Amino acid sequence: KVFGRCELAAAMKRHGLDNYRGYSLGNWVCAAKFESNFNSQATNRNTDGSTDYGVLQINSRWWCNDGKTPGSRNLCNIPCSALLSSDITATVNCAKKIVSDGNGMNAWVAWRNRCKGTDVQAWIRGCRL
Repeated sequence: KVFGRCELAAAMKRHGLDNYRGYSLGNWVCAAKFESNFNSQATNRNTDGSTDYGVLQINSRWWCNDGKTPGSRNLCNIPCSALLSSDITATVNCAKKIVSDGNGMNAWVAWRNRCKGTDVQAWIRGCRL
């Protein structure tokens, strides 16, 4: 499903991403735009045989099990297919796990390049929230 900007922001808000760990809602929406263009079915195969899934392009090498990635790690304890749903529950629970573990949102390179240090309030402009 291709979410609309405000629709995804409202869904992420309902799931408690608003200022989770000090990362405002706009940071999350900005990240999703540049990672998947708000497309929940987005998948990106990598040379290492890993695939990035969903709105936040969560990698199968360490975060979810897709049955075809070397290493067999699944830190979020979910099948990668759960990240392709129009229901963002699993994506949010997993992203909260990622952001708590390493260099915050720096885990998303798209976020680092186009979001970090910029006025992200603009991402939730005109949204009822």
